[PDB]
Amino acid sequence: SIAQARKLVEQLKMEANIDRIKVSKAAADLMAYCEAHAKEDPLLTPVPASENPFREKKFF
Amino acid sequence: ELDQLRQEAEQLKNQIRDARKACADATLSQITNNIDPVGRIQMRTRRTLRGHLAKIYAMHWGTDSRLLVSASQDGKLIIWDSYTTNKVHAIPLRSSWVMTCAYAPSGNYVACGGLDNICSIYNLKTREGNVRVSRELAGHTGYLSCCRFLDDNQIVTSSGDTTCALWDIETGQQTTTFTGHTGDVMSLSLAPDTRLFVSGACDASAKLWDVREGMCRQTFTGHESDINAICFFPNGNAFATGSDDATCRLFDLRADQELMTYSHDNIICGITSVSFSKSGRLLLAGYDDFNCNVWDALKADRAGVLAGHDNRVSCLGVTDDGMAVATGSWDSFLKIWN
Amino acid sequence: AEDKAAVERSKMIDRNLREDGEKAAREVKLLLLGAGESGKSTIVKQMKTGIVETHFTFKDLHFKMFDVGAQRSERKKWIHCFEGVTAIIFCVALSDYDLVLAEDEEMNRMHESMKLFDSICNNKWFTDTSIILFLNKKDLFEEKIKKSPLTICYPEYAGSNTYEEAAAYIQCQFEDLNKRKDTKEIYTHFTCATDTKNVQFVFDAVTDVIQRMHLRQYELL
Amino acid sequence: WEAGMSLLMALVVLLIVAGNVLVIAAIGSTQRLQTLTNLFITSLACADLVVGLLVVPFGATLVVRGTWLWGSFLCELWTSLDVLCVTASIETLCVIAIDRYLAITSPFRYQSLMTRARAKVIICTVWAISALVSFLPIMMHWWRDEDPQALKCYQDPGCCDFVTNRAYAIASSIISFYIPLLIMIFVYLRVYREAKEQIRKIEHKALKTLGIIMGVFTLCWLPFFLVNIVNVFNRDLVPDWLFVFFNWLGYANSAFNPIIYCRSPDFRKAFKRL
Ligand SMILES: CC(C)NC[C@H](O)c1ccc(O)c(O)c1
Repeated sequence: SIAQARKLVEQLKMEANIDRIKVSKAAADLMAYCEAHAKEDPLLTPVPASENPFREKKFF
Repeated sequence: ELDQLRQEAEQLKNQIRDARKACADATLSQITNNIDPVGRIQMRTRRTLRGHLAKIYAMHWGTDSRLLVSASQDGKLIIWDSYTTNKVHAIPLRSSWVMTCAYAPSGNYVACGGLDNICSIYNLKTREGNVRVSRELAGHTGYLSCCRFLDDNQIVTSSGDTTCALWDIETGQQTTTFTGHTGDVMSLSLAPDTRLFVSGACDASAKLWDVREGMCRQTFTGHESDINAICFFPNGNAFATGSDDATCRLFDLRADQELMTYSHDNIICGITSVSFSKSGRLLLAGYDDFNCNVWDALKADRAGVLAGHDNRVSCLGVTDDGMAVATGSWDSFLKIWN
Repeated sequence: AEDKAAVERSKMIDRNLREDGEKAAREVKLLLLGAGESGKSTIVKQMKTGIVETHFTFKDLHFKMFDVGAQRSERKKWIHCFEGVTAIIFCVALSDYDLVLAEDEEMNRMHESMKLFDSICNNKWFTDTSIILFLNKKDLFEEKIKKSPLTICYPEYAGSNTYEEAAAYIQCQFEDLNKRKDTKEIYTHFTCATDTKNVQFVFDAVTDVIQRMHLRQYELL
Repeated sequence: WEAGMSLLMALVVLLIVAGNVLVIAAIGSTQRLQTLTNLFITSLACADLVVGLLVVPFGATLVVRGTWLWGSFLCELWTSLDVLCVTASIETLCVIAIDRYLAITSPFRYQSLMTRARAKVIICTVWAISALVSFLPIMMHWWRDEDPQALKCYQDPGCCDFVTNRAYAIASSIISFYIPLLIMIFVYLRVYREAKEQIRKIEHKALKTLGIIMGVFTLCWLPFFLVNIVNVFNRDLVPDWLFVFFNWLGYANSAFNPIIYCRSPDFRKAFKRL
């Protein structure tokens, strides 16, 4: 009980001391990234049928 | 006196809540209002892997994006080859029960773990023998929920005793032990950098554990039910988490808050697995309603639906290349959707 | 050539998987989900870390009995793993009607066992599976009831101090907890430290359960 | 007259083929349905499908035209196929009954002995017995007799009737219907006693479920085989139109069998899916 509460308060004190950025900045960063790496995504944009390994592609 | 400790803990919690609230001056939905929709994403069951004589409980791909492990209660761990759908290895497990698996990146090892509380590590590439029990890690006191490979040598595991561990295979010792969860750890997730890893729980909370230092960096709450799955964002700064409340939530590490919540009135069953596309624009969540939903990442607007199973969708996975999406259900059939 | 070798490997692995699946289906599973102090040790002995598994043969039949009593975790998360067992063995101690839990203050161990039984029987995963109910330490319970009454753990009971009456009362109290009265059946059995017939009763119960399953499959019953 | 029976025969053959092909597809598609008994069910469905494919059409055409218009070779072919298919259906029924009895009376021995390989072996044995009792004795002309009327019917291409001798008639009868009937009666009476005992342990459902299965088969086939075994002793006793009517009534068992042996919830779900 005593040790449990001591560890809890120590963890909370260590957690409260962290730099937090406004949600706007994180949202903008995630948006920019998801925008930049959209072309390479196979599922989002239709991948060429030939390049699609599972449908029809040369295996060896 | 416990009273003073409880009071200072409550004061610190209120301080943290006020700080977070002050940080959240806007909403991701508002910032993503101008963004257009992605469009309907049609997916067909290209390949179907059959052979498991019982329900499937877990699976995992490899860096090759070709091989994929699977787990079944029958007691056989299969290593399918997605391209040709021809079994390449079938390992008979000592324990009939298995609740997870793991395919190390290098591809020179495989893991397994279930109610037996014995994380087994089998070797795949050998000289003459097909498969042998390379090691058996038994330090936990409860059932294992998920295991991941930091590298060929180290392996991090989460157990039902509310304690995560970082075993070293060669030495077979708990190099580090993370504790602090108030409930069972039902799933974890490594980050691309592999330096930090997030861990869910059954007490409706997630913790961002630091591997090297071995301390909890941040804690995220907001769920009304247990967390049954979790997965980082491909960028590595945020992570999505399902739950039993039929609600997925995308938390951020830097801001330390919940960016957005995916939830619809129709869906009522809980989530059992989640994952992100390569670019992370589509969050694929395998619900317990015999279906799988591909939610938009930045607009929380559903897009398409995958329904090809009879029973609940147990495990879901995606390849690093992001070409295919494997889904394993209790129907005893894995489906490589594309 | 390599593709042919791979296909041959796949065929061999499939044949091995089918053979092993048949071998497994031949076996009969059982779940020994009991309380902490339900004399489960005596049962596991007279029959022969983590989950214990006892594989024993009788009358040319293989029984795999699983014991998860050493789990001590949230059962709601892994109970569904046992959906399909041929039955569920539930051990209860008739000598723990006047005792309480060392953790709780005024909760009878019998009441905790009753709650666990109600939880495991009315679960959405065991709607069809049957339940065998072993009652242990019958002589100790007889002596205890000879010394103390039964109104301790039940404030209402119409009956005098006697072994048979109390036995039947506990039996009915345990039986009246299942709601699917028309889908499953409870096979009760009183046992002692030296019974020498427990395996036989388990065999009879399993035979009856399998017969009823086949019947309901063929729609006869 | 013929216009009335044409639609009847057409509907009969269509129902037969539809039911049988549906059952076969249902058992072949889903994996849960791929069980032991479902193998015998598939054998029966395939036999009934062959019936509806080859036998029923020719018989309908014959009865509406009144004479055989194909040829003596095709007449013998059709007769042999009819005999094979009828015997295969009835023997699949009897082996299904034997399987049910073995399983319910002693579950462990049946679970241990029975296997997919042995099921295939038994199905092959049944079909081989059918072939041996249908093709060979027919091809060898041993079914024919010396009655001048029989020879007259044989030489004429039109007459494709089933006039036969005593030996082959009685033999085919006892091997295809009567022994299976006795086996089914005994095994089902035992199963009924077992179900009654079981219910006594723990009220007329089993009685009805068994009465359907048995009485359908009986009322479908017994008349034809009775008249058949009677025709041997003295021909003038029973007319011929009645014989053909009983033959068609027996064929109707081919349509009735699937609905009777594929009524469980699993089959219902598999059918609703497709
Ligand atoms: C009308 C003829 C061609 N059908 C014969 C009938 O189907 C039959 C089948 C099996 C027999 O053993 C039999 O005597 C008679």
